[PDB]
Amino acid sequence: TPVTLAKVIKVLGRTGSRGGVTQVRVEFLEDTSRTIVRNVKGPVRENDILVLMESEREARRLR
Amino acid sequence: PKKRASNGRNKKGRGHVKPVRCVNCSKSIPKDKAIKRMAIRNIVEAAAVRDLSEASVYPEYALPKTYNKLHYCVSCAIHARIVRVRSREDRKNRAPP
Amino acid sequence: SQVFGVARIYASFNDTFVHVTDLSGKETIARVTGGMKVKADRDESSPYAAMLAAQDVAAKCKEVGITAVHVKIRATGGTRTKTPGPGGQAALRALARSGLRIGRIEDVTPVPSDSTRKKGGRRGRRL
Amino acid sequence: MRAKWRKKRTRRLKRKRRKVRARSK
Amino acid sequence: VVDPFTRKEWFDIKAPSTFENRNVGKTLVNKSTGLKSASDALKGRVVEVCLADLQGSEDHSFRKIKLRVDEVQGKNLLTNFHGMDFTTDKLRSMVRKWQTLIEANVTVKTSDDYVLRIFAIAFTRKQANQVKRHSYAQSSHIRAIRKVISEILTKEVQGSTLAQLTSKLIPEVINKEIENATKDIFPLQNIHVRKVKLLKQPKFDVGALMAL
RNA sequence: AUUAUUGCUCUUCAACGAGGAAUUCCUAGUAAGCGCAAGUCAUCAGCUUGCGUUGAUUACGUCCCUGCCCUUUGUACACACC
RNA sequence: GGUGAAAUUCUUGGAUUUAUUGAAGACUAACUACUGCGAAAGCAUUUGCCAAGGACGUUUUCAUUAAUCAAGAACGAAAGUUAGGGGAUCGAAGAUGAUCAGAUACCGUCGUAGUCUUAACCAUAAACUAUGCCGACUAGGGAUCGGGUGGUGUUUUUUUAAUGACCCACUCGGCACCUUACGAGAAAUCAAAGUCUUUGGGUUCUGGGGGGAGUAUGGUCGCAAGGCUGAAACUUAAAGGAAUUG
RNA sequence: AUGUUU
RNA sequence: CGCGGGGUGGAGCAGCCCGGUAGCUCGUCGGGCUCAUAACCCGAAGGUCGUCGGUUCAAAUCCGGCCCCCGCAACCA
Ligand SMILES: [K+]
Ligand SMILES: [Mg+2]
Ligand SMILES: [Mg+2]
Ligand SMILES: [Mg+2]
Ligand SMILES: [Mg+2]
Ligand SMILES: [Mg+2]
Ligand SMILES: [Mg+2]
Ligand SMILES: [Mg+2]
Ligand SMILES: [Mg+2]
Ligand SMILES: [Mg+2]
Ligand SMILES: [Mg+2]
Ligand SMILES: [Mg+2]
Ligand SMILES: [Mg+2]
Ligand SMILES: [Mg+2]
Ligand SMILES: [Zn+2]
Repeated sequence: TPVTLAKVIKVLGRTGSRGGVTQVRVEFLEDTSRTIVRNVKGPVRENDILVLMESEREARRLR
Repeated sequence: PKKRASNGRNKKGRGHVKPVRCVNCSKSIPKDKAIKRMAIRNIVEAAAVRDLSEASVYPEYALPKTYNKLHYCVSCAIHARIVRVRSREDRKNRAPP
Repeated sequence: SQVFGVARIYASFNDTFVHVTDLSGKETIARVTGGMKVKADRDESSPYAAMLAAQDVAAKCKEVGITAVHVKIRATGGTRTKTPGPGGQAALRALARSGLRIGRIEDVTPVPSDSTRKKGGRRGRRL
Repeated sequence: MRAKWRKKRTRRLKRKRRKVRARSK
Repeated sequence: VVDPFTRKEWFDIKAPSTFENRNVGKTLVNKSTGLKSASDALKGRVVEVCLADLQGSEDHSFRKIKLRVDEVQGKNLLTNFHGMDFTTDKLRSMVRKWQTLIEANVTVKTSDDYVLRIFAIAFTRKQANQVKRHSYAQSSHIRAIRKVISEILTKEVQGSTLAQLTSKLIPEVINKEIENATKDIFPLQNIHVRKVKLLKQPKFDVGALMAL
């Protein structure tokens, strides 16, 4: 089971058919010089730490 | 009265333009009158570009793009919302959004 | 290192065919359709039906012994739609994800040079 | 009545008139 | 209850003599029987292959090739060149508005006996300093350019077989020749040989056919 | 006081093993659990109106569902889509 | 298969689907545009042949030979008609399936005439830009098409130079376009629908409230369907155009 | 998908 | 008279070809969505397999008769 932890640094906006998910700018702890766009359902503010199993899957807008 | 300054089509100096068939309902349309939209959507996005690239046996595959020109009658274009009813002043605006 | 077939996705409206054949195309392997995997008479074109049909076709493909497939996807074409059905994307999802390898995605939808005057009359389907 | 269908009905009426006048000689 | 795949045999297609690679893949067919031989069920099968897979380089992703099996030599399908056409994606990526498309066609017989129909395609281009946003031809330039393309195509073919024709089309020397012969009429960027098609087959002639 | 007004005592202890498509209320002393006071009264609460006590969950948003508002648009309506 | 959902229907005679071919007829995608030609209807695969055409250039020729035009003629979308050919697809009719309260419609399937062509009719369309043609003038602007003129021009080379493409400056003619309108109109809108009560450049046609009615009748043309010309009795206070508010 | 009039 | 086929909820069918055991499509009834039907969702009623005998660890299923319907084929009292 590949493991990696990151942190939200820029909250993008509310997203989803019902508007439940939040888009988040993901900053990795390892090899930190990379910002990833991802989707999170739960409440999120800045400097919150997220766990992602998959390493390379850019979450785009949900339509 | 006259709703559009020239017409609901684009024909000045021709008289007759060979017709086309609506993609959605098959109504016969003047070619200039039909709403024409070029769909250049990629052949497989499907939120699946990663899956297809992973299963690909080709490095840097650069999966291709499908081109399809859709011609709509104004009824079908309004119904499927390719075009929308605009204000009387906003009708005099031919630039795409 | 692998052995090549042909996917032959035919994703029309109201149904999606998954037809994996040899490289030549004359010999067929496990021709499966969405109506085989759903019995509702309206869901044959559904993405779930297409995915189940493609998964079954991939299982049969990996039981015959073919590992990779060049993918040829098409719509009805001819004079009717020119647009691939909703289930083709799901069928390719299942084909890629079921262990089969994928190569040379291609659209083989038949496009005419203004032939075969379209069905429906000049006033079209009036719904 | 559409003017087209009024005209078509009038044409049918005229054809009936022509037939009856052809009979009557 | 039958599992027809249990009685089938596999064959490896050693299709080209000249592209880069002899082997293109495998194909399965029912075992030979009394009144239905395996070689008889074969010799008509055509395989559809990618020129990038043939040459090893992705710069030939388009220009797919048909190859029909001509004889079986111990589970080895010996084919010969049968035709080339562009992919739909490539064709629709080349064709764009605000430019003039020019298509030309010839029917010509190669040096020995081979009969081909050749389809050449091109599109206009904008100049470096052009302000006009369509850059259309005057259709007399189009007639002259298509005459020139037909002349060049009929001069290249009828002195070459399928082998030499392949050895010229693969480096696309004919496209550059058309560009050089029409660059004085109109810029005409997107020169391509869109299609080559077989029309009539000669006697089998295994002696010259077996070039590998 | 029978067609038990009601209250109390004893006595066979019935369905219900957590609920079907669906559907209702609700964002902090709030929902829910609980009873109390009043109203209806000569008497009778499961009702309603107010109250307090124990007191969470999740959310801090969206227009996909429903309804509404505004703008645009069409009308041959103006008693105004009955 | 088809639909929103169905069903008629094909289907262990292997239907749908895959591959190699062939036959037939139709059509000419994508390039295709606020772009071209034509008197209009119309005209979009290549090549050859056949004649024709507008614009441009002109220090060429004639010299009023011109403009509009009743009567009169040529062409004239589609549909329809006659006789052959052809008949793939679509498909008035017709037959069927479902919904409906009825559905002899919309939707689905099959399918005749027709759809194509030759030789003859037919001469009608929201045949529209609902805007006659010729001529002069009255704002500005930018693209675009064809031609001509010039560049210390860019690019293409053949070897000076040159056509080709491109840019700039025009200029003629054309399809239009955007702003502003002195101006016009009832307004919508209009560079013509302006140069109109301060009303005359020339000329052809049409209309006089709405129905009856493009009807009856007469004539004429057509094989027919019908086309052209074309009333009256009677009846009615409104019909209609543009725009505004709900 | 359909919902007829006053 | 012979050879074969068929009879299964109210109507139409698979099930049978070697017993785990009666269901499927439509109508019918109830509730649900809708402003209301239709489509649709979830429930509920339905025969006991044409009628008998026999075989069968427990038979509609296989066997032997009878009633009905069907096709073909033959006819010295
Ligand atoms: K026909
Ligand atoms: Mg209007
Ligand atoms: Mg016209
Ligand atoms: Mg509609
Ligand atoms: Mg009460
Ligand atoms: Mg042009
Ligand atoms: Mg073309
Ligand atoms: Mg006249
Ligand atoms: Mg005609
Ligand atoms: Mg209806
Ligand atoms: Mg007229
Ligand atoms: Mg009058
Ligand atoms: Mg009005
Ligand atoms: Mg009324
Ligand atoms: Zn349409």
